[PDB]
Amino acid sequence: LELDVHPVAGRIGAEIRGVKLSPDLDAATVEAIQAALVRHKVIFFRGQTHLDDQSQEGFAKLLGEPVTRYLLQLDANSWHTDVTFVEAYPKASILRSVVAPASGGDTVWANTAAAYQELPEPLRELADKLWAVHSNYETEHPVVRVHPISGERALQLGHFVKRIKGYSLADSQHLFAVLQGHVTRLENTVRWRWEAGDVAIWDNRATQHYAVDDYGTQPRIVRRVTLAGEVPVGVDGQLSRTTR
Amino acid sequence: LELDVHPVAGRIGAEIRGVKLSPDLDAATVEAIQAALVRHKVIFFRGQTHLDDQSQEGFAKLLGEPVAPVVDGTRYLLQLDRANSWHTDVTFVEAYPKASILRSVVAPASGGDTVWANTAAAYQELPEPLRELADKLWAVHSNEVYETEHPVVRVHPISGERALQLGHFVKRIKGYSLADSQHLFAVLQGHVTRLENTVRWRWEAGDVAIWDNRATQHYAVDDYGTQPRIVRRVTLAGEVPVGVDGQLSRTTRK
Amino acid sequence: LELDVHPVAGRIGAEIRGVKLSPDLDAATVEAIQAALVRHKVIFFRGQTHLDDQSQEGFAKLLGEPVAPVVDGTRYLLQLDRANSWHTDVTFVEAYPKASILRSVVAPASGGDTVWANTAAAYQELPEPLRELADKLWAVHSNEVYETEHPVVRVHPISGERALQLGHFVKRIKGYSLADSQHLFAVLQGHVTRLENTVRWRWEAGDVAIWDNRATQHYAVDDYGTQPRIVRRVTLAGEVPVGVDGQLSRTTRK
Amino acid sequence: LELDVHPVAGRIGAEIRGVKLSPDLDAATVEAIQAALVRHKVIFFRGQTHLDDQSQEGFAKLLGEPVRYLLQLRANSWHTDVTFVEAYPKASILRSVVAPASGGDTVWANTAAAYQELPEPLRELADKLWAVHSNEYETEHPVVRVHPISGERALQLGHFVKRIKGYSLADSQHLFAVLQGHVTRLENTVRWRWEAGDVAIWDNRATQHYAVDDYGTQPRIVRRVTLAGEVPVGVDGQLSRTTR
Repeated sequence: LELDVHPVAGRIGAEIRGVKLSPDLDAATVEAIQAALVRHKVIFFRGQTHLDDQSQEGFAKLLGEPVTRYLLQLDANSWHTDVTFVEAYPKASILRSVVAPASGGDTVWANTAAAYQELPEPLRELADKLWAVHSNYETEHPVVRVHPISGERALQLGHFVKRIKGYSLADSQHLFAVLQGHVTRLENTVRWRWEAGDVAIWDNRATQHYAVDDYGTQPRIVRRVTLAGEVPVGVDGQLSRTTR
Repeated sequence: LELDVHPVAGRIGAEIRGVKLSPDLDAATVEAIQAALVRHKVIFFRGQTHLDDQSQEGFAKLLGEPVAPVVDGTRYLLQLDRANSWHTDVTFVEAYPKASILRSVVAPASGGDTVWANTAAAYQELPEPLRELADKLWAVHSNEVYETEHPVVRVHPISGERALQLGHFVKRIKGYSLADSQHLFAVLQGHVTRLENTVRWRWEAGDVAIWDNRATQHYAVDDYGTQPRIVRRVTLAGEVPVGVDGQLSRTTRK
Repeated sequence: LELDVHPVAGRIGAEIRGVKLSPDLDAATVEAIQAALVRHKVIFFRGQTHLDDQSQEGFAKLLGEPVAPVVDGTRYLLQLDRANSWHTDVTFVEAYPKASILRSVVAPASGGDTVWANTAAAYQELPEPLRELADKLWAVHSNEVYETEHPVVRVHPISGERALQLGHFVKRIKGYSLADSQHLFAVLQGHVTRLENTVRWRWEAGDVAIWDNRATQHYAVDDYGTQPRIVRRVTLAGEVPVGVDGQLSRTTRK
Repeated sequence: LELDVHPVAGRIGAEIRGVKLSPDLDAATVEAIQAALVRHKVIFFRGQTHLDDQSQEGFAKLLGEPVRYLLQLRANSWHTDVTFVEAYPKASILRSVVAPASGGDTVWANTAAAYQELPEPLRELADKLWAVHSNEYETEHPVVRVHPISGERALQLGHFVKRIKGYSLADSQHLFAVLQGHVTRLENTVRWRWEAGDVAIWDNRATQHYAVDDYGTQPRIVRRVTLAGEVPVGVDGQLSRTTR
């Protein structure tokens, strides 16, 4: 099954046309959506005007287990992967624009698997050995996660990182600045300008995102379903572990 | 005259609809365009499929004086066929351009974007003591062989808005050690490129952008691989910058 | 009264010879020691082999009011037997110590040094616009619970010299993003620890140092492994810092 | 032969007593001086007031080949000597002729100890880095040199480094900042206060140094002989190479 997929930026993001999202999508459509999500890291559906609160939730249950029963309304300008201070953080979110500012209000995502790939090989080999502590709860995650479906390595960082384990504070900051800098390099990101009825889904195992705060008092209301994720595995097979 | 103007991001960038760019635009149109440009810092016109190389150049001349290997059949049009680094144009010279008019000829199907940053918004958001420090700094800008000394804060000649004048041609902040110069540059430049002070544009063939080089930096995203990307540009001559205390930039080397 | 004073480094530190420290020092001697301390920021007395726990404490009371597990047979003496990180003492509180008197009891045969930095010299060497910025900054100090807000520039209550108040208890500079706070800290702290503003002392048993905590930071070098190192300290109570515009530090969490 | 050696700081520097330096020192004394130099990285001889200019040079020829050879000497910046050339000096012999009454110190850092204290994943990365050194002559040196006598690995950095080969400018700055910051960590250094007639000898393969500029116009006069060094060898046995 080939969806009508239109890549947005060169290294991340794709709009999918010709699909009306709903709890009744057939199994091939869902699988092609999951494939497009792994490949493109964030995917977009425009004009989902029919998709009410109940129908977003039931569509979401097709893609994983949610963490109306699960639909949250949000009425975050710092780069982060979702809830990484816990051990088995979300694998994905499904996010629908309900009220969109006439100007401003964008969201940006970064492709943390492309960020990992572009490091020189000695620097990839360092990153493969690093562990960081993430805090709001404190959890230790490998800096490099091996994705459980695609096997792609991705950098696991963002603003919940409190420090890189086994380094002085100064060295931790330098190493984080280098690796996080590759994440948010413009070439690894896609920025989306929302219209009401847009839906984005991203793979939280291989992205970070950032909500641009440039819209002043213009109202902005989005509704989110989050899907439950797995314990990260590092390159040498070790798993993340909550410590506090 | 009120053009049909649609802001793109909340602090920079606006698309103008209903205007077919050409050498024959009337005075009110040209003046409303010049006003939108100062206000929004970079403006966009889509669907300019009629606008060829001669017509782009003639349109340009309505906005200022084009600056002199050019596209055949023109005197000022440059073709660009990579610049993924934030900068204001040609700031290693003293009176660097005030604007460019850039047309998309061939646009990658994915990738290829250009991002602009509002250096006036970036200056305004600094805490007061930091604005006061920025008001005093001078930097040396270089193409490395030209070196020019500009104030870090330029008072815009039309709007009087103050804007940070930094970007990749900055060689160092005059009067500081190297380490101090890098930290201070990193602070001020980081406000320029903060997402909130930027707009990103995804080009389609026939798009034209015009930006105020006195109050922006830009960056071309190199994420498109071997997909052909071809744009053509006319640059307009600008003035010698004036700093907050009235002093002027000055070239110091060749 | 002129003491036998011998500068150690160009910009900080002096050994004073011909003085046996004790609780019985006359007023002229004590006054000349206090002036030496203000002037040189840390002073050194070697060969104080007669100076035991009680007599260190009695000598200390001639300089100020010691601040309240102490060494047995004393009220205020603290034994240290590691802090290899630049700091001014106890700056997470409001009226932090003005001085410490530190005696070497057991000194490693190799390693074990202490280094002090002159934060008054560090302030004076900054370019004027940067001193003007520092004169306006405030920082939050924390023990990692007490949080206190101090001006970055303290006007010394005896000499009037301005000095940077920073070091490892700084949590952040008030009014700035985190990245900006980091850069600004790094610049100003970097002038503090520039080698030319420091003096390093290699201890022998019976050495005593006294330093002016209002105008220094210090760092104990941890290069001596398991060689025993034992020093004993009396700390003297300080005043509430006053900034350049006369405002006072203030505790904000206790 | 055991010389009378008194270590100065915990991890570098030793004063050697009871030796009058001259061109006539015997083979056992020379060899025990060479061994002390390798072990402690910089060594000091005080009270060498007999030692004039010709005598300094003749003493130096016992340690290696000078590059007729005494230079009279501001360099307040951390560096290893002449690293912009391929076979930079292995050592210098420096005598204080006039010494400021206060100020005028020199500091040395042990780049072998600085390498060893890095966490193992970071040593493994440093083992793979090359840097370009320039007198703006440009030479490419491994960031880690294997010492040709002791086999100790040492960081080869300092102010002559223009960039770390293969990295963007930002990454090069960060990685240099981490590795050079270990070099200049106080624990890895020794600061010497000079008296007229003091002689220092340092192993320029495993140190950097810095002349403190805190003495104003007090006259300071030092005289130096420099000894020829070998082409550096990296951990995988590759040799440095001049490129410009």
